Amino acid sequence: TVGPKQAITSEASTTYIPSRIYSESLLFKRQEASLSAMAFLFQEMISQLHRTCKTAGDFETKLSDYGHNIGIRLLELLNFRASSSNYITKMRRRDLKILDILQFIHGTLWSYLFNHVSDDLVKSSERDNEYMIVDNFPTLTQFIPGENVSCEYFVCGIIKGFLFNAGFPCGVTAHRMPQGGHSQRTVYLIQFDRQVLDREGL
Amino acid sequence: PQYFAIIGKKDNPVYEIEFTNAENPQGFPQDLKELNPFILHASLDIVEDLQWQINPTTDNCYLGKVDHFYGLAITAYISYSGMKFVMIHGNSANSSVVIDDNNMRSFYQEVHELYVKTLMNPFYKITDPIRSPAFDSRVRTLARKHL
Amino acid sequence: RSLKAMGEEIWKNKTEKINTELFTLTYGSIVAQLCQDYERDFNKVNDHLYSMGYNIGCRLIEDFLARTALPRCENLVKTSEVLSKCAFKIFLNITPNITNWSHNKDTFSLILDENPLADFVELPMDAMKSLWYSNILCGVLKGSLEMVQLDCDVWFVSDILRGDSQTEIKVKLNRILKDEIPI
Amino acid sequence: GYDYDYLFKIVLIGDSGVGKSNLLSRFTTDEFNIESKSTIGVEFATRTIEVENKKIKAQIWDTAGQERYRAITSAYYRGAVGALIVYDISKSSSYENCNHWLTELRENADDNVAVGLIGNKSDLAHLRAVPTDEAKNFAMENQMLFTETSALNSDNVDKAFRELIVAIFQMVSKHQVDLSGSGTNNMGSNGAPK
Amino acid sequence: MAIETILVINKSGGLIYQRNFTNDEQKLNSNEYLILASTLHGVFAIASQLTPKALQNTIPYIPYVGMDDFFKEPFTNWNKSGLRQLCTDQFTMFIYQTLTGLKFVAISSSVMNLAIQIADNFLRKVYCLYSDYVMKDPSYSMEMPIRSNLFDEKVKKMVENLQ
Amino acid sequence: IELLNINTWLILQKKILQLCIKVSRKINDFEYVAKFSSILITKYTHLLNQSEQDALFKEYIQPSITNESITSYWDPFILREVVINRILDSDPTSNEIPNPQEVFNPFKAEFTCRVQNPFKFDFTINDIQLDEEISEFCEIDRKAVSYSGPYNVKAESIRSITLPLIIKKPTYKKIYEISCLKISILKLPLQKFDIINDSRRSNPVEEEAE
Repeated sequence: TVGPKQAITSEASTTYIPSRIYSESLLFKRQEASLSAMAFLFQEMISQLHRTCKTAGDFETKLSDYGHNIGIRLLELLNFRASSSNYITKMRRRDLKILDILQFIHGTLWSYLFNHVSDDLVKSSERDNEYMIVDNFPTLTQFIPGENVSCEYFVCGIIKGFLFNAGFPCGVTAHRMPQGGHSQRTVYLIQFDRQVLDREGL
Repeated sequence: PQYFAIIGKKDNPVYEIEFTNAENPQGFPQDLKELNPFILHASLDIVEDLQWQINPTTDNCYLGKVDHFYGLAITAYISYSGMKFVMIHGNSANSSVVIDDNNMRSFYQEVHELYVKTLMNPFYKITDPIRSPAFDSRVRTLARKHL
Repeated sequence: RSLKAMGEEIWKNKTEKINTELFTLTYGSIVAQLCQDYERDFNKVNDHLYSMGYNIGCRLIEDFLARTALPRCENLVKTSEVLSKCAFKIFLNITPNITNWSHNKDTFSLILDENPLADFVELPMDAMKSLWYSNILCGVLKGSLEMVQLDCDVWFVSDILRGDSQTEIKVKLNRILKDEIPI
Repeated sequence: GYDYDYLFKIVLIGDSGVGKSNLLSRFTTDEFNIESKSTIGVEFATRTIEVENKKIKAQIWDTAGQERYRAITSAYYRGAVGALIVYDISKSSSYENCNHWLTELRENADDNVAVGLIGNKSDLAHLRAVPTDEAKNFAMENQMLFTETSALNSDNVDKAFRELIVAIFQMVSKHQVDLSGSGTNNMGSNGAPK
Repeated sequence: MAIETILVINKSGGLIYQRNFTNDEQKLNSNEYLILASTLHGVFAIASQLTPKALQNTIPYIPYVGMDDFFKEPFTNWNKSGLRQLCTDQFTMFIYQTLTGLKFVAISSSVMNLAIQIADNFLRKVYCLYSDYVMKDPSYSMEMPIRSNLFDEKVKKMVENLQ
Repeated sequence: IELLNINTWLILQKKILQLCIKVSRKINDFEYVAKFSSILITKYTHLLNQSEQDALFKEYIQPSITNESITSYWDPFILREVVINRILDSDPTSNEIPNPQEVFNPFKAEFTCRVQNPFKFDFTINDIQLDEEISEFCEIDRKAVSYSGPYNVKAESIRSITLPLIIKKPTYKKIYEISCLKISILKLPLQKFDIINDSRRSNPVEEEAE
């Protein structure tokens, strides 16, 4: 009963100091876990989404929604704790060019979820509006056997909801290019839409 | 009087407040009913126009007095997801946000910390208002102590 | 030497390491969608988190028994010693202690100090009576201990997400059933 | 190679001399290289059918009763998912303990099994020790598939196996969706910038 | 010591995995392996029940098999009244029961007590790859043959690192 | 009304088309004051008070009521369910109508009504007072209709509609389904005011002449 959408509550300033009900904290406090306890919950994502899905494509694009609802949380956290609350800072750049947020995702999102920075970030040289991001080892899909890459898409929805809430409407698609002795190399191609494309030209 | 609002992605509001001095207790006399949301929704657009400008009309988070209309200035803050913290200031004479410009930058950062703290609840979707009794005390103690 | 000091050697080297904030976020996404597609029927999502968690523990007991090579536990106080110092210390990073056995050592309780699955959660008001958020552990500890043929039954009783005093889990074990022919 | 998808184990249980082994040889692959029965007890036979575009491999373990192996048989029903109590209509004392076999097999087999009941040697129909309608009724309030086998015609027993593997299939039919693997793009010359 | 064939049988008789390593011959048709695996489960049951006037400590070590490794410390076994090792002229068969009931069978083409010590420190290192690469597999249901293709060339590297 | 996507924020959408109602009043256009009074039904859920400008908006409704057809009953969410419970006459006459192989796998309403009377119940969605209805009856069906219609409905409540008193003729027993009836809410008889969340069927057959 604070913001109803029926009205704007009109309340006078400089009232009393009220009681304190719930107080949280926001710094990182780098607390670890075991990769088995992650991979068990990832296979319990997939062991229900195999059950309540009829074809492949809607399984793809509702495994992606779980990653969407981690990406739109994580975008507001990572810049805000990288620019550093009551230890008052000077805030971050709020990046607004497509190869200034790709450097941020490439060097900080993958260094946040995973221990290492992702290795390469490859422009599609022979055309425009495709932007590859690769690694050498997807450490969440690494217990899936076979070759079909539907089980990839929980990480790629983390990418897509990172950009869709950043003002950059895109669409990701993952593929597998087994280059060299890295048999699981697993490119994602970020593929921005047409209606964004004029705006960074002007 | 002061009007403060958090405007969402589709321009749908998620927090909506006014707070004002006790000299004029019924604040914003015949503007709060009929101009005060219109000037907010009308002057979202220059804040939206300023989100893709590198230099204004090397921080790009705080924005100054972006509009001045009948002697009411508004101030803005474009967060990382794009929720914009626009706030209308009203007075008797020509109000100055320049006396609080060093101050209330740490009012926008200290409400953006509260928005990040209420984003992390996984039950909280986007495009629904903040029905939080904790949020009101957490914003009005900040409004009382730091104006 | 013992079970208190043995598990942090396993925690020290050769345990592949991930954060816990991604673990909280990817649990929270599951339970938010399970709320939204069951139309807030909160005694159904406790059933569904139970049936999800029961199929974790049958896969998890082989990973725990391959990572450390325990014998079978001789009494139910030392099952609780394993579940204190070497179950949640290896897989999670938490040591929830034991209080309040029964009048004959039939039940016990498990005070869980900090939860690595609810770091941010403030659950809604219609879920404030009919939902237990970290029910997934009560699918796991029913599951894995059933594969050791300790037919226990495990519920929540109170938790801090409701706004109550403390998170504790009451275990009541009935029979040892039967086990593979060699012992 | 091997290339089947699931593998079920199905016990054949009954009294001795009710005719289970001669029933087993006629309808399924048999005498491959199995050493024999009684040397270790409980001979194993295999049958390969397909259901719902999945390949099913079924192993049939005809339990042997000699009193000496009674302790051994208990351990052999561990993990047993499909079951078949066989009784003969000529003799009558097998039906007195057919219920006992059902009780012992509801114990320590799985969480849930699918037990069939089959009347061997209906070639001696005139010598009917027990009426078929009573055994049909006793199958009806015990959720059991019920069959009458001539032992000279294999069509009935073969039909029973196909339907039993159907009912035990849907019981364990794990949901599957697709393994198509057709999504390919991105063949460039890599103007990378890290 | 040496291993020439991995056989992994279930907790309910019939097998879920076998891969002859460099056997270069197929003496048994694939179907026979099922009746062999059920025969080993049966004689593993029978070797419990006969035991003479006994009714009365299996502590291996770390020999660095496979070249960080999987474990460091002496441990215990879990089966006492049960079959453990067959010994013949051409081969020698080891077997290893887990606590949950999942027996691992290793046929060995190197013949003639220390072979137990080097054997079970390999048969626990195949158990760790089982629990790491087959348990975390949502396409793998329980009670089904091991149709994963990552489990083959995760164990092939360790056995050619042995021999 | 094109600048806001009306056919988001809500308070301004209410305030702009309240201004549109007042300008179309001062112009005395009728078809737009009917149209915007009818397109306020997307927003009576939130944003309104309990019968202050619901009644001061009913004084804009009722001029469009007393004109020709310019409103035609905005909301098709009226009757939660209809129950055709035959009352108890007598239990003297219910008057009804009429191993070799063979493997067995355990694993693998309509009424015939008589001379009695049904029930109806419904609700109004919003706190405009004293909404009135007359003459509800069936659609393309047989004689099985009601007679008398003196009813109003209150502010918010889910109200009974007593005394429907059905009279039917006997047919053949061809099984058809009804869903809803032709209900006139203080004006002309509008169409099939269907039921929420499901069609929420009913299944009659013939009257028994036996």
